[PDB]
Amino acid sequence: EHAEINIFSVASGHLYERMLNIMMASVMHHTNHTVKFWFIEQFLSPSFKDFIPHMAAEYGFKYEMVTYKWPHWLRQQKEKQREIWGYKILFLDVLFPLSLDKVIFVDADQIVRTDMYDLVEHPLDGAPYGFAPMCDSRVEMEGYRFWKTGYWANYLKGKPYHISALYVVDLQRFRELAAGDRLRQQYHALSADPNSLANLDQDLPNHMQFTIPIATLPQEWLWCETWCSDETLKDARTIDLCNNPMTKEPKLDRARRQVPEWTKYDEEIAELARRVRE
Ligand SMILES: O=c1ccn([C@@H]2O[C@H](COP(=O)(O)OP(=O)(O)O[C@H]3O[C@H](CO)[C@@H](O)[C@H](O)[C@H]3F)[C@@H](O)[C@H]2O)c(=O)[nH]1
Ligand SMILES: *[C@@H]1O[C@H](CO)[C@@H](O)[C@H](O)[C@H]1NC(C)=O
Ligand SMILES: [Ca+2]
Repeated sequence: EHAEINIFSVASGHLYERMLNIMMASVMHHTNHTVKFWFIEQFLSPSFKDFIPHMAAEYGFKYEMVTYKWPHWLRQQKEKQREIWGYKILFLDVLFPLSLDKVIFVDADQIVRTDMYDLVEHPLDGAPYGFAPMCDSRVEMEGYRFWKTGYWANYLKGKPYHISALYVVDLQRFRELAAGDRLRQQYHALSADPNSLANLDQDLPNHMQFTIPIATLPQEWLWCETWCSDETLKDARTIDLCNNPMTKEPKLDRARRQVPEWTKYDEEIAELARRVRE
């Protein structure tokens, strides 16, 4: 038909591609529903693209590569990080076929511990997309919660500041509302100021949430140690390995320390790689 769960992600770098395979394995280990992964093709390495049919056949999922060219009229991003962020949030209406009703962005560095079909079924109450809020539970990190003071605290008027690591998009609704055209136009005007949209993929939906509604997802949908308490980890449906501005601990060290099953997925994918080589 089109798959019960449709997930898209973006990865640039061998480290993020290594975590992307782990994310996919974690999704498949926690669901019996049909899954299809969608990749932002141009950022991937030839090795990753060659290995994906092996992952698909081992884990039992479908996949599709999407190559969408940045429109010439639309203000470009010279920083590759920001261009990749642009691909997460600016083209939700054109990356996928009109037959696809819903897609979920899951970060390449995520670890899933839930049946992702529960996010497909989560009620959005008319919102074109749903994001989890940033945690307030780790009190020692309050000084780094930039959204709780200054510009964002005044702008939000008590509304949540949502993390862009995970989000469900009701593509039927998002198209119904022309949210794509509206997000591109707002981004084009806002980005004329190079100081605006510092966290492009995160700031844009948070900025537009008064006119393009966000269904604030349950806090358990996204857990990051930087913002979220140790006590809420047991409830976490998905983990994001977000940067800790206080410790600056490396990415792989965060993965191994925080997530016990991380090495299990990593070793399982490396075992599959050696099996394919024979
Ligand atoms: O595929 C990739 C991704 C990153 N990097 C680079 O890794 C660095 C760290 O960024 P990363 O995306 O991992 O941060 P993270 O804290 O998970 O992001 C959150 O915050 C981000 C917004 O600030 C949000 O997009 C994200 O979902 C949140 F988890 C940074 O220099 C990126 O350019 C890369 O080389 N390749
Ligand atoms: C898939 O179905 C089997 C049926 O025996 C069940 O035991 C298993 O726990 C299910 N897995 C998931 C992730 O739902
Ligand atoms: Ca991340």
